[PDB]
Amino acid sequence: VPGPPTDLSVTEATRSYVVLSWKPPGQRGHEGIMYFVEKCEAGTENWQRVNTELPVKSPRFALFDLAEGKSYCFRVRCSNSAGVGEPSEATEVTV
Amino acid sequence: GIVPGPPTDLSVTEATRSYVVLSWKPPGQEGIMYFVEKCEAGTENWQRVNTELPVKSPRFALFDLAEGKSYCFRVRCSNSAGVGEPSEATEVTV
Repeated sequence: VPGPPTDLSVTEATRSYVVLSWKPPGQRGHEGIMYFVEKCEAGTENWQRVNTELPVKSPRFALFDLAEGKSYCFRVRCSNSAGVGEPSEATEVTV
Repeated sequence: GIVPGPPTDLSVTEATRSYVVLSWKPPGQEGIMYFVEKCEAGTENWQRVNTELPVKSPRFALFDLAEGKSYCFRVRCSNSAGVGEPSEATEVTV
């Protein structure tokens, strides 16, 4: 049996969690689908992709510790081997 | 090939709350995993913090602890042999 852990420390911080969710399209393409999430600040008009470690294979996504007091818009597009499709309608959230 | 259509019905929910981060040092003791235990500041009712994945690293975090409540935490190490004795507890107020 192992020994006990030591120097256990617990700290507390206020953070933000944003959860996105959507339905897949009716026109799914010739094969399986993959999702790419894009982000844009309320001020700018600059849509930037949220790059990921893993392919977003489920129609849901989450973001941790977005800047507090800032407002964002999000939109999702689908990707095949054929190409990247047109974006969804955007939805706004304030952190 | 045929490019897919656009997703629909995008919806977003957001929560700002207190985020609790734990960290500890491994004991002087093959593959090991950790079991986290929780109890309110009245340190009587120790409950195991169940996880979706085994805790293989000396760190853990929780994002939805009850605000305004005080908790105590303690960690145990686990081998293929068994589960060892717990660490000293540490308190946090969220």
